[PDB]
Amino acid sequence: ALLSFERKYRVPGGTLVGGNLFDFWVGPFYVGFFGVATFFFAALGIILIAWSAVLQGTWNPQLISVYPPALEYGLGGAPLAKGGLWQIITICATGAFVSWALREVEICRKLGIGYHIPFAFAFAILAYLTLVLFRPVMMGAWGYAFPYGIWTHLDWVSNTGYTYGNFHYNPAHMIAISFFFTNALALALHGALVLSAANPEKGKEMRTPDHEDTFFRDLVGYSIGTLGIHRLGLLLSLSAVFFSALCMIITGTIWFDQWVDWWQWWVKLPWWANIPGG
Amino acid sequence: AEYQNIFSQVQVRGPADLGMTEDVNLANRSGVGPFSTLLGWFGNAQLGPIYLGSLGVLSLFSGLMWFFTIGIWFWYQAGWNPAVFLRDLFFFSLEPPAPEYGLSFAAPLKEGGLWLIASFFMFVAVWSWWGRTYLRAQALGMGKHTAWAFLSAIWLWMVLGFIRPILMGSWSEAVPYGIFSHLDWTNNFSLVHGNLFYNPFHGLSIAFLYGSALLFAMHGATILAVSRFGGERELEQIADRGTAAERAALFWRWTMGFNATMEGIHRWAIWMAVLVTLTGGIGILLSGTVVDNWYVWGQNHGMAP
Amino acid sequence: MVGVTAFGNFDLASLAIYSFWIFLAGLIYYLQTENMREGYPLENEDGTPAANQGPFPLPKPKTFILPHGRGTLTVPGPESEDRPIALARTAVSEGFPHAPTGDPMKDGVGPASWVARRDLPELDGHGHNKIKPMKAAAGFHVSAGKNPIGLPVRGCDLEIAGKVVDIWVDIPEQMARFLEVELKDGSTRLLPMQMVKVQSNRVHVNALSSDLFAGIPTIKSPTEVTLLEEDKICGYVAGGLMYAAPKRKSVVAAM
Ligand code: BCL
Ligand code: BCL
Ligand code: BCL
Ligand code: BCL
Ligand SMILES: CC[C@H]1c2cc3[nH]c4c(c3C)C(=O)[C@H](C(=O)OC)c4c3nc(cc4[nH]c(cc(n2)[C@@H]1C)c(C(C)=O)c4C)[C@@H](C)[C@@H]3CCC(=O)OC/C=C(\C)CCC[C@H](C)CCC[C@H](C)CCCC(C)C
Ligand SMILES: CC[C@H]1c2cc3[nH]c4c(c3C)C(=O)[C@H](C(=O)OC)c4c3nc(cc4[nH]c(cc(n2)[C@@H]1C)c(C(C)=O)c4C)[C@@H](C)[C@@H]3CCC(=O)OC/C=C(\C)CCC[C@H](C)CCC[C@H](C)CCCC(C)C
Ligand SMILES: [Fe+3]
Repeated sequence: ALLSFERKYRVPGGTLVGGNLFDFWVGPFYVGFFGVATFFFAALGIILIAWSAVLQGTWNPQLISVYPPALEYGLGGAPLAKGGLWQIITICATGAFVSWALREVEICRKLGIGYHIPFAFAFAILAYLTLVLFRPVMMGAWGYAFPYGIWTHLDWVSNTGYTYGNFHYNPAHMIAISFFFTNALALALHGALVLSAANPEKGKEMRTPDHEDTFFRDLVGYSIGTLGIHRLGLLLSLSAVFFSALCMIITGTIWFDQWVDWWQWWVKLPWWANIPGG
Repeated sequence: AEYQNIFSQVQVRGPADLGMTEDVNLANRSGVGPFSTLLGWFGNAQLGPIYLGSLGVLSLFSGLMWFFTIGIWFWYQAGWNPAVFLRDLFFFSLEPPAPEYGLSFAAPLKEGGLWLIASFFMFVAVWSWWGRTYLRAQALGMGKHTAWAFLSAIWLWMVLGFIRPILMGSWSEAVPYGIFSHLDWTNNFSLVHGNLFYNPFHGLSIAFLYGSALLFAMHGATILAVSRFGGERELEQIADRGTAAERAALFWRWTMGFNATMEGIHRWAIWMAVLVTLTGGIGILLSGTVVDNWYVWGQNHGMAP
Repeated sequence: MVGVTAFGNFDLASLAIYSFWIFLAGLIYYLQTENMREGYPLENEDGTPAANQGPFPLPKPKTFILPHGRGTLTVPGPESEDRPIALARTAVSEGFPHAPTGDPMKDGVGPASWVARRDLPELDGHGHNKIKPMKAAAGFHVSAGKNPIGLPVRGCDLEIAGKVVDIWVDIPEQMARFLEVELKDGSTRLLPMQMVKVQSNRVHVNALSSDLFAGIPTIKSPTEVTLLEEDKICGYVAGGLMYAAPKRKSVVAAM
């Protein structure tokens, strides 16, 4: 089987593809349409990657990048060595990942489990494009996107952010921040919490959930419950990239310069402070 | 199917539960516990019980006293009254050393002196909570993974705020009390130190952040989708494993190549969240005491774009 | 100088990260693992000198002194199985799937699979049970929302799947779990809650049909459920979205 419980659950199901031909597991893994399709944009992925570095990129797969196209080439398809390889590598990227996603929809057909996990994954891809396609799209060229490098595309974040002054002064950014830290913390709490209900002291039994709700409610004043943390878990990370995607589509299209200023519509409003008393 | 995950649809009520509590109910019991309608759709309903313990109050004496010293401290640069206080708010802050100085309690109670005080009680407040998430745990049965967990969090606050800005000298450093400038800080903190982007700790910390992001999302998911066989009440499945525990197990196995247990996941969790701020403190305890410029390091070894 | 570095350029900071990094690799595979407490060891056979493969990072037993009653279950248990499982072959590779060999949902295989769970009323911190209708409760009230209980029940067919009579809510936690059904000519039958659309005048499902609602795991205990029971019925349903409609595991569209 490969596993104890494995066996029982291995039935020719899923197949969103056709009906087999590509319904088998190659080891622990599950080979399907999206299996070779993923291997598709992956192969050609690592196939191509290695190339733009083969040009006289350099050494240490840290400073070898693939800079996107140039900004006078604004929307067209550029040659190659001069940053066209981003177009070609990123087309396969999208295919590479989403297919990975669908690949999952299969897996969760014979187990006949939630459609959840996959759906969660997309909100994830969404960001990807808004940063690479969409933003660049509503702005001009496949140029207001990031290079593809380890220690390089970290220059895109500084330069672009700073562009605006103190991104920190961004509506959404700011938001996606709060959001990130919460769920950042939050898992550690349900995370550190469970182990504890299932592995107390060292000579004391294995407690009941009745204690989980009791234990926390008996902390801040509220304990939301099992399902809770798990729906919660969903939002928070989900939201992170949601309100996140939101600000970076507001800079350049919606906004000109100085992110702080934005916050000044509030500052110098007629009535000053708006609503003094008398 | 579904919709028994998010939305809920139905709602059951009645009596209210409450566990042992080795150490008294005196304080406990508390307030009525007025259920919440549309609160019970997304989560439970019951608001309360709630403790009102020993260490639980000082965090308030303190915590409160603190909040104030600030709001009272963003007076001098206010003139007073609502319009003003309602104009900025986000702008106000309570600025640390100025003539700089060092680790001297500085120039009087004035300058930077007040930072001094408010900051001191946040020490008290926050430390009094640990007493609670910690000792409060011995009364219900449960263990202190929690408390410990919350200890890495005290590290970051500790360092950047108290521990960190001293191994150097000058109190000048350290995070001011605000909403807008306390932002500013972070920004000119990296900026002084080349770029906190070449700092290995902050970076792995960012590495870790997304990892808790990756992992919480996924977790809530692999459980909301198995919740059909009650993939939740994990603690029970930790005891005697159900097909739900597996079904989930099996999914990422035939996808990534490896599966855990309805118990390791939460383990990978605590762990992820923790290593978070953890490295970020190590990375702070070291920024300014061993490196004034980080870019150098990178191109002083081999890494940089 | 730079009262930091150690040699002709060997900063204290350098090893700091090597310390962290490897010792990090530490946790992972070992401590942070423990992900082998279940589904381990793995399934091997009988042959020649040495068997062609198997693990060894495998930790130690972790005795769990259960909530109430006799509490002793070290996770690193033998486990395994070998209980009735009717899954035949298809090809020659240890990937090539295995097909049903009878009644799929009826058998105990595939997207409609139950484990071999302990036989006992889940739990309850104050000793009792959890899972229980309201015909037993006293004080519990289903507020104005959706009161089946005499409300219709259907599937893909269309109607008379049965009527209602109650709900199995979370006594110790506060929340609805199962729903009581009676096929008119079949008294007991409690579907999940996590798969049946509730509304007004209809309580549409999806998993099954009023054609399969008869032959679902039955509760031998009137007003009492045990772990084992939950999963069977629980797998039963979920398994309609593939086994039910004969052609539900197949295609949809092309490419
Ligand atoms: C000086 C520079 C600025 C700045 C400029 C920017 C800019 C510019 C950006 C951010 C962005 C972000 N910033 Mg900022 N930022 C600053 C300071 C901060 C601070 C802080 C403590 O001060 C914080 C907490 C943050 C936090 C954040 C995040 C909320 C956000 C990116 C997260 C995200 O959605 O990733 C999501 C990641 C993805 C969606 C990646 C998806 C890729 C696909 C899906 C995966 C592919 C599969 C893989 C290849 C296969 C793996 C194979 C394996 C090898 C086996 N910033 C400073 C002040 N910040 C970004 C953002 O979202 O904009 C707001 C952004 O563009
Ligand atoms: C780490 C790098 C920088 C830094 C970078 C940033 C960046 C970047 C940002 C902030 C921002 C914030 N920072 Mg900061 N920040 C630093 C250090 C600190 C320190 C500290 C240890 O001294 C503190 C206290 C804060 C605090 C804060 C928050 C006030 C604020 C965002 C709120 C939030 O989501 O918090 C945590 C919030 C939660 C976890 C949500 C739940 C917590 C609340 C209290 C619960 C509400 C429940 C409700 C009241 C019911 C209560 C009922 C009963 C009373 C129980 N920062 C350091 C110096 N900080 C953000 C901002 O824009 O704020 C305006 C922002 O963008
Ligand atoms: C929105 C803001 C920016 C952005 C801002 C940043 C910043 C800022 C940083 C990165 C870093 C990373 N970015 Mg980026 N990044 C963006 C979009 C992307 C996209 C994409 C397709 O959209 C991809 C694929 C990546 C991918 C990556 C990773 C290669 C790398 C660390 C990932 C990580 O820790 O999480 C994945 C984590 C896991 C899967 C779990 C990790 C498990 C444990 C913690 C690791 C144990 C040991 C391990 C082997 C050591 C790894 C050390 C490496 C430094 C990570 N980025 C956007 C455009 N990115 C970081 C980096 O390289 O730091 C030096 C970094 O500092
Ligand atoms: C331009 C500025 C720099 C920068 C400067 C810094 C600095 C400076 C720091 C970080 C730190 C962090 N950075 Mg940064 N960072 C940048 C860009 C990024 C990017 C990105 C993709 O570009 C990312 C992903 C990150 C990500 C991160 C996080 C991993 C980390 C968060 C620490 C923290 O909040 O501690 C959380 C600590 C706590 C929550 C302590 C708890 C406090 C107590 C318990 C709460 C009491 C308050 C009260 C009770 C709450 C009620 C409400 C109150 C009114 C507030 N940064 C840019 C390049 N970053 C921090 C870090 O880890 O340091 C190494 C840090 O110090
Ligand atoms: C909000 C949702 C959160 C989330 C969820 C999530 N991620 C997911 C899933 C889910 C539920 C999956 O099911 C899937 C999975 O299998 O998880 C185990 C996955 C996954 N999330 C991943 C990454 C990931 N998730 C991220 C974030 C998040 N994921 C969110 C926090 C990030 C971020 C923010 O940085 C990253 C990097 C993958 C590890 C994994 C599945 C991706 C994958 O394996 O892609 C398949 C592609 C190949 C195998 C080969 C493609 C090669 C390319 C052609 C080349 C690309 C080159 C690249 C541009 C280089 C970049 C520079 C670097 C070298 C430095
Ligand atoms: C990996 C470590 C993560 C972590 C873990 C963690 N934090 C912890 C814990 C744990 C395990 C606790 O046990 C403790 C807790 O109770 O959490 C539920 C805590 C906690 N983490 C908190 C916050 C917090 N954690 C954060 C981060 C993190 N916490 C990390 C991500 C952050 C940030 C900046 O990112 C914040 C903001 C607290 C809510 C809580 C308790 C610790 C604390 O902050 O100290 C107690 C504070 C007081 C007693 C101050 C009293 C409040 C004053 C009355 C404010 C004045 C009025 C107020 C401004 C108006 C609003 C009033 C409303 C509250 C009604
Ligand atoms: Fe969980």
